[PDB]
Amino acid sequence: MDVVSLDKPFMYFEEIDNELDYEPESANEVAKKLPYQGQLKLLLGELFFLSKLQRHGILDGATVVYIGSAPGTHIRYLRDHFYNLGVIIKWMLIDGRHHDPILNGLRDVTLVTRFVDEEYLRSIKKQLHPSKIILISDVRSPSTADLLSNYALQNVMISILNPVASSLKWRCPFPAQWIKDFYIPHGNKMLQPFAPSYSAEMRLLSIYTGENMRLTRVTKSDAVNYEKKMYYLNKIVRNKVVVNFDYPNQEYDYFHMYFMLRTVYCNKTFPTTKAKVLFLQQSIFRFLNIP
Ligand SMILES: Nc1ncnc2c1ncn2[C@@H]1O[C@H](CSCC[C@H](N)C(=O)O)[C@@H](O)[C@H]1O
Ligand SMILES: C[n+]1cn([C@@H]2O[C@H](CO)[C@@H](O)[C@H]2O)c2nc(N)[nH]c(=O)c21
Repeated sequence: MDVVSLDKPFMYFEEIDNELDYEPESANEVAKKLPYQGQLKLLLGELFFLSKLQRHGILDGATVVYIGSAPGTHIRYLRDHFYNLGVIIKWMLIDGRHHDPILNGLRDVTLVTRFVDEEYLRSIKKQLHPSKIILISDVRSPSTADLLSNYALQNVMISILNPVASSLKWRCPFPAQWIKDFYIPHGNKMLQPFAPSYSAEMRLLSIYTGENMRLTRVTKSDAVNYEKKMYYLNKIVRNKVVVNFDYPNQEYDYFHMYFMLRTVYCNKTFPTTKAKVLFLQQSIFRFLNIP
């Protein structure tokens, strides 16, 4: 068995302290180990992001515009969680594909069947006025050309919608398929437990102050670093059993999940953080139909 003792998990990309040369053979390895693993990955990250905004007092009264929201099964859990806490939020889910019917019939959630473009963003901005906007993007076209187009669209989402905060899908093009340098919003690179086994994807979390929008250039040398840091995390770290983590599941991803869930607010008062987390995890897995 692959045992180890850890203090905390890598919560952000910047904390990864080592790297490994990417082995193309990893692409053939088992990518997922749990049913609806993708919904779980998304739910944990967005719950983490949203609970942070609650902490800063920027969630209440906002309209969450989620682009690339379909099927969006996990979004029903998020909506219920904050709705039950007494937080007032309006949800606007936009995608060209159809959403999970469990999202229907809620006065606080609007479903839109449309593929967004710059022109549409303008029209919704005019209509959402004067509500504060929280942007969540999970759009998917891939090729480096596909990625660049998605990232360009994501920057336009921020420029046109002018959100108070945002969570953006972020995966750096692989160096071997580099095309040209580009810019992304400055923010924290939140790492994702339950991401596919060898995925280099993370979520860019940003909070906007004043009327400023700070961007950061991404170069091919940055791309090499992303590839090696993420490969080390995936090949080595995520395959660790944290034996000093007293929890029903000691695998790294559960240890990491624990640290994200401990930041979530609940109506029910618990005697220990461990108690709250086991409760939240149980609740989450039951909702998604994960054993
Ligand atoms: N311009 C665009 N506007 C809206 N949705 C888009 C888009 N381009 C791609 N997409 C959507 O991006 C989605 C990627 S999969 C998204 C999964 C979703 N976040 C969930 O929680 O289940 C697809 O449904 C796709 O239709
Ligand atoms: C996380 N990952 C997936 N692929 C994908 O796996 C295939 C075989 O190696 C590649 O062709 C690419 O799609 C990666 N490619 C590179 N160069 N680097 C990566 O970190 C990588």
